Amino acid sequence: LLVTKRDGSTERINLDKIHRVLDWAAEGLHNVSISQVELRSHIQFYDGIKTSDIHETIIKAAADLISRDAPDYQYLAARLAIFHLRKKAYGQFEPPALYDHVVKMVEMGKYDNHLLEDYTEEEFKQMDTFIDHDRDMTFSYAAVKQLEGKYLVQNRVTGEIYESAQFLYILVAACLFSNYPRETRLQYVKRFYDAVSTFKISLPTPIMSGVRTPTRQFSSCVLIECGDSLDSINATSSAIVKYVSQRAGIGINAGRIRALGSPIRGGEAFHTGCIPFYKHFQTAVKSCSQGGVRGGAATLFYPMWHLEVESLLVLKNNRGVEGNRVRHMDYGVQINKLMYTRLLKGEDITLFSPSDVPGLYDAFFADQEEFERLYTKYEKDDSIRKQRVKAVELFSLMMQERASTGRIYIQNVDHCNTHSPFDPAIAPVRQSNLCLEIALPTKPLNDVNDENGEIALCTLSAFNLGAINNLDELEELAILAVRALDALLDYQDYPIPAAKRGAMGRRTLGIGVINFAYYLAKHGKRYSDGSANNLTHKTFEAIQYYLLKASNELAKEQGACPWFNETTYAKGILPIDTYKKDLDTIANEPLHYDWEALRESIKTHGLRNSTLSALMPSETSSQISNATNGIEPPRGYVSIKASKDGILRQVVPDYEHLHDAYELLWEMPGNDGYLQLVGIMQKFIDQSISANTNYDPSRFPSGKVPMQQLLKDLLTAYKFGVKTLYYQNTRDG
Amino acid sequence: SEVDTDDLSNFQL
Ligand SMILES: Nc1ncnc2c1ncn2[C@@H]1O[C@H](COP(=O)(O)OP(=O)(O)OP(=O)(O)O)[C@@H](O)[C@H]1O
Repeated sequence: LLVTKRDGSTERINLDKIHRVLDWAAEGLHNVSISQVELRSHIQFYDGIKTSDIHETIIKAAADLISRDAPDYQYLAARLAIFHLRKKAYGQFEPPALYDHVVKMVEMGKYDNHLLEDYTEEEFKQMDTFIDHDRDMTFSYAAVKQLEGKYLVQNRVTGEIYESAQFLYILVAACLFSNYPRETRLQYVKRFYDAVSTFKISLPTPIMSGVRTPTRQFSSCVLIECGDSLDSINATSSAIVKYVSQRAGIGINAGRIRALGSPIRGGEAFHTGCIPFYKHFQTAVKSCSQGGVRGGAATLFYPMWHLEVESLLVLKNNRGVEGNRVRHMDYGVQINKLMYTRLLKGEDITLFSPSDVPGLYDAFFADQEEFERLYTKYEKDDSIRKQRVKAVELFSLMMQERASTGRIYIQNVDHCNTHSPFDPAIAPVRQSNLCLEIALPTKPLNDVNDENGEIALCTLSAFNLGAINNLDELEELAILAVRALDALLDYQDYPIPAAKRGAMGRRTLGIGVINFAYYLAKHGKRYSDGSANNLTHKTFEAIQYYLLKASNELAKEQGACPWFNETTYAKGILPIDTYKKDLDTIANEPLHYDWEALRESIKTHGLRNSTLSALMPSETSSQISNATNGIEPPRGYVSIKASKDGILRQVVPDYEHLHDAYELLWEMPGNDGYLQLVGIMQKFIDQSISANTNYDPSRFPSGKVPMQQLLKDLLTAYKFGVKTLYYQNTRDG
Repeated sequence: SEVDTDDLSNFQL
């Protein structure tokens, strides 16, 4: 009895229509009740209830029954959501013709005009044939929520949704392979479209929301290195403002900024310290955030031996004078072998301003022998300003602050340069990014547009280990993933010269996995007992092998990156030659691929991209593919998310059959198992991994995690070559 | 916060 439509015209309620829809969306699901849904939604209907409202109501109805015991409600809700969005975008369930859609969207200025110039209407007709709009039915409610909220092209003021997932994927393919010769262009478009619509390959939010639209901004994270100079400080700051203004994560290395008290100009003026500048980079970072809060993230890096280290380590400590705190940025403490030995031998660590110890800073990242030489030399030399601190004290201080805030990260710089794709002497890795997985060369700017500066970027993607059947599927998947991002590099715009410089110079990519947890469950391994070591070794060898192959194949086609000669890859060196040897004692799986054939092929034809893999975290992308995030174990079987539209629940993949197979985050007795697996993955990974360390207070006497335990785990990670360490989760129930 | 250096000393980096 009485319903209102979209024009605002009444009509009587035919309740079999609704039922039909529910009936349709339930097709194939197990354990869902259409009556349950009907019952819960019919009670909230009323005379003249907008038709849209009816849709929302049954969607929520379905959405509110999501559960571990009835996980198909996810798909029932999803489909209803998909149906509604169809009507919302097209005024009907059936999506328009690809060509008709693109024309319309070009005329409305929602899509890039180049699409119509780059492809012919018959080409668009051809692409349409690749599309499979029923794939929309494979998304899980949470996923549809993500697509609707941050992927699908829409009007943010009015609310209007202008497209559908399949169109998004086809046009992302179309745009990324638009410069291909016509003999293979559409073959690639089709292959990549299938790869992404069947969730084999995940692509970052910026790419997914924008590639197809008129924008050209797609970089999610930047790495700026700051020289010790007002000009460089100013330059750095300017770069950050431009980059956070395009919503990018910032990773800043401010390690050479000389210490407080250091001479300036001679003896005419003494330095003011690093903090004042850190505060300045922090305002730069939050310059485009509501008030000075909402968004804009950064992670600043400094050597453990910096003279102001003890003041830098407590910058997030809340209990402290305002002037001696830079609380809204995460920090990455950089350690090397020598520092750890100081700890183990119960010795001292000497603190030094980088400005007063010629060659130390470079040595630290590029040459450990030379670092050690210089370090001891300057320890003796009494002319050099310095400070002694007890290694245990320093380490404990750092771990304390890491334990309390969770955000004091570690970067093992020796591991970052002895086991990397680059030549430490020519292009060392002296920092990471926001989430501690990127590891690339950087050069300080002396001005925003300085052409001799170098800024690293994150050009990412990921394989879904839950969606491949065998590891040999990664050969085609790696082809597509490498070929699309490489295209992206030429596709997008660079706001700062230095950022283009490194992009074109080295063409560095960072491809990782999502769904690791589910994959291990599928093979009956766990994280904590070492049961997954060899499988992990097997799996990451495939990933790296096929990515290097794809890049090598691409170099043949289009030429290696300009700066390929600064890579160790160029010198015939491979990941399997410089990994951390201790790894041998925790896994015996033998290399299955022909690395030596490849070694030569790389030597001969080079690599298109200087770096190819990087294991980054992933909330969104994982959500769309209903996959456990990146390489982390799930906290629980059902994940809750808040929204204006209600509570969002997502059940881990195949909970039905794998509930006992999973090993949930807090079921692991400690971090060893996991730190082993990260070490194994690092053997083959070009860049770094976002490793986490987790602690449950319940597992310790008096509920207090022992510092001994914290240092033990830190040393473990170093022992197996872990490059960086990100979050520390302390459970708290 | 209690840290034993002897326990850690024998560790092999
Ligand atoms: N007359 C109606 N009575 C009850 N529910 C309706 C009615 N019309 C549409 N709905 C419901 O609203 C949604 C569709 O909204 P919309 O008005 O766009 O549907 P429609 O397909 O155009 O409807 P109709 O069948 O009248 O042509 C579905 O969930 C459907 O069950």
